[PDB]
Amino acid sequence: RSLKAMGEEIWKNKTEKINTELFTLTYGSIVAQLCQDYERDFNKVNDHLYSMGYNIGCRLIEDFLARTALPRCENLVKTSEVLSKCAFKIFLNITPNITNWSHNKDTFSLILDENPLADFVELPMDAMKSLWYSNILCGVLKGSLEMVQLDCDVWFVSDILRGDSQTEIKVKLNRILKDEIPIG
Amino acid sequence: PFESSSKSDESLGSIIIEGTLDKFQLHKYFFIRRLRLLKLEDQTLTAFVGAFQLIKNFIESISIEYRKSVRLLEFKHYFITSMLSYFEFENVSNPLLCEIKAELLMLKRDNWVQGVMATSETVFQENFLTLTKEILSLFNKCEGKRQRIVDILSIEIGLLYYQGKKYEEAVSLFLSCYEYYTQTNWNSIGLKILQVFIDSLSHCPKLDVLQIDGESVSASAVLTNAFLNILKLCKDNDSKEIWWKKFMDLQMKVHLARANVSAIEVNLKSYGFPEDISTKTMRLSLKNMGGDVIVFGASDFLLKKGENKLILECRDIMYGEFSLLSFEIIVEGITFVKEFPENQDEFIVVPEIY
Amino acid sequence: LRPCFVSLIDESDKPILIYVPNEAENEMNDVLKYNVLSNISLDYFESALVEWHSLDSKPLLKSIFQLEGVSVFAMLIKQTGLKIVIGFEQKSLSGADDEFEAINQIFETVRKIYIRVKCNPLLVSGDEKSIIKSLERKFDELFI
Amino acid sequence: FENSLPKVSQSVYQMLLNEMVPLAMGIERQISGDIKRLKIEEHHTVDIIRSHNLIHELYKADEEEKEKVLARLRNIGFQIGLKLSELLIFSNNPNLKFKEMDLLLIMKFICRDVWKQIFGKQIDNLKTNHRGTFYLLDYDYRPIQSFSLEEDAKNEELKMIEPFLEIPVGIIRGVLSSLGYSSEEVICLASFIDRGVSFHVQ
Repeated sequence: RSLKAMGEEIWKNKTEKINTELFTLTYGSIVAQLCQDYERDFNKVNDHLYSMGYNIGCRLIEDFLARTALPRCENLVKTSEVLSKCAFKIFLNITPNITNWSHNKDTFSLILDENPLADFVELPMDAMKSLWYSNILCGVLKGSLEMVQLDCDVWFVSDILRGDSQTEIKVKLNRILKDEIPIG
Repeated sequence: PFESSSKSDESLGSIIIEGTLDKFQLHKYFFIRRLRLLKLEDQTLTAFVGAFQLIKNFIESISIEYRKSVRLLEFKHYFITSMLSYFEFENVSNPLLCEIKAELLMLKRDNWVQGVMATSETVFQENFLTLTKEILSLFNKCEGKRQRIVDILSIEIGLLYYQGKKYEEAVSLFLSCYEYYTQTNWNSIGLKILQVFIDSLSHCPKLDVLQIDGESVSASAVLTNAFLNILKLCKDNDSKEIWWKKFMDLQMKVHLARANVSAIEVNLKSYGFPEDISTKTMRLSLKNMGGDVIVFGASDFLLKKGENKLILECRDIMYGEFSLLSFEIIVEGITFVKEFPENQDEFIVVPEIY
Repeated sequence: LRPCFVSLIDESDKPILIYVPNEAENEMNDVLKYNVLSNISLDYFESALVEWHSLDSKPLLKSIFQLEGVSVFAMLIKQTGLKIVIGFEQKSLSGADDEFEAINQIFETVRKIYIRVKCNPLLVSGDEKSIIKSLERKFDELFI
Repeated sequence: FENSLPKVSQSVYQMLLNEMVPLAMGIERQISGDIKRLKIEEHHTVDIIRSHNLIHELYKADEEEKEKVLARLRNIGFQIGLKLSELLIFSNNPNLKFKEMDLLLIMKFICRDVWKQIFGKQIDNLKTNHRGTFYLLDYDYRPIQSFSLEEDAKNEELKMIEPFLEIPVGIIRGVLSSLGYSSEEVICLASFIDRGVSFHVQ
């Protein structure tokens, strides 16, 4: 009944496979491709990762809505509820936590505990200060939320791989999309 | 009968070991169980060597049992328990596996004797160790395999030759073996072998070089010292490379061709100057403190070669030296067709063609 | 229970890494007396005195020799052709049989950190220095 | 035997596997060496294409550029194949030692375990010419069930499916070169017999 109960409930009728030894090294191999093809550029790789993320998030939102039938969200309470309590539950077997909203509650942050996209990577010295790793997630959280009629913008703040501070993602409502009704 | 004897001997040894007391007299019971195992394995081609392993692990376990300095004398008793077991393994004329078993037994006996002798005939110790190491080296060389232990044994014999003052140095004369342990895969054995070869060349006082080929040279020490400077640790031992380069400069013997991997030079954009275009300024890094050379970076056209950009004087003593490299006599009226075929050789009485 | 040297040998004659604990002080530590045992250890794989039988799927452990008061143990993991050698002295050894399983724990927990280091995606293919540096910081994490 | 160790969804991996191909087309057609879209970032702009238009750009691709694409697909399959084989090493399969003298004994490894790990099922049939040429078969290749053919235009649909086959080419090439060398290895079609793709190796 609750959004915890549904997100845990889909794990009794979801086809599953191993989270190490596949799906970590897929992302690692494509980021190795982007690193070796741009001659170790550290910011264009974020752009191409965010592009491929936007495309996979726009293609993934339909499977999320068909897997559990839910009404269209409207604020950053229901999105902050639905994300952290079923979406990463049924796609990554994890659950992040929500903190650091503003006074008008027009933002929040997305502190993640066990990111399964980067398990024992330890990025080298030059990439440690000018590269973000998990930009496929920021692309997904742009492209998924842009198709439920909300413009959005989702950005990393810090992550464990280069920094002592945790893995978190900042996010702004950036207005609500207007559905276009008439003929003209 | 044999498998039942092995399983029952292991079970009876564990059952006798279940009783805690009288561990010192239990050595005799373990020796009786070992004799019972040895009587069952009286006729085995390779498994007797495994029975020697049944000795050796027990020879490990007895080494686990006695724990004293004076028990080293009991290890001398184990030397007797080697030597009589050598008497248990001497019943062959010549064989492949028995030679390796005798080599392992002689290596264990030599290690026990070297452990005993080093606790406190000093001239005769080197002769007896050289005799035992020569016997073990001949036994290991009498095989279809095992060149790796033979090379380390020959290096140990040459170090024992160097343990007294000797002008005849087998390891230094075996620069092929030095390159076999230095060219690739080993950077601490080679750094001692090259130090021994350089010390033997320092105490050589001769100009009669190696007769195994045409390499008669007094700069063979510098040829080895280039590899010793390349395989050096850091600039803490840079005085050795500086002294070897000073000896190569004093004893010059000028023909050489080095790969110049100890120096790193990077180029920049082509430019022009007054009355001759001083193109291709380049920055160079080096390990040696002092170096002066007429370094010229060649460049190949479609059917020609400039071979320009040389500087006669070089007082630069730092990484990214930023040489000007003035390039007189521009070929093809300074055309743009010339590609890179850079020798970048910095001859400092010996060519280093990178 | 702590080792005196570790060694990883690939399918050629090369060593991937010869790491000793405590390089920071000299303390009468000779890297030379460790590499000679590592050089003869790759010889004594082919010796008929020991053999790694392949009927069990699990890779097994052996005791090839003992020189200079130091006992060494091989781990010729069968499939990828990696040869591993860890060395211990008699004073660390207790001579018991319960320690053998803990030795096998040490062997598999350095094989795990090797396969985790060489499966880093961001390192360039080829024998870099960064695989050696990452291996030694993970080993110094394991061994103070 | 039944190991229940941590896991994620199959679907997000299968669709990431599917969008590795327009990732390769996007990384080649945009190498940044000097209709599309545009997006808004903070003092920053990206410009993208969508996937099916990029597969249609593969339909209008240059011939030498097409094989310049297909080296990258077998390169990325090669990387994930050698690393995935290296993790299989932990499984301690007892079949093989090194250099694969008995080549079909590790063909009995890949069909039993590797295709089970990537695609949830065994390879259903393998036929053996004894010159090293081995004949794979599976009735339903798993990441092309979701690729819908269009209405009565299957001659385009074959040409737009089969550049997704270079990833398992990379898989089996990477698990062979994790065990020592490189030899020739190609694709097939093999129209199935009862209601997908075949592979050749040396």
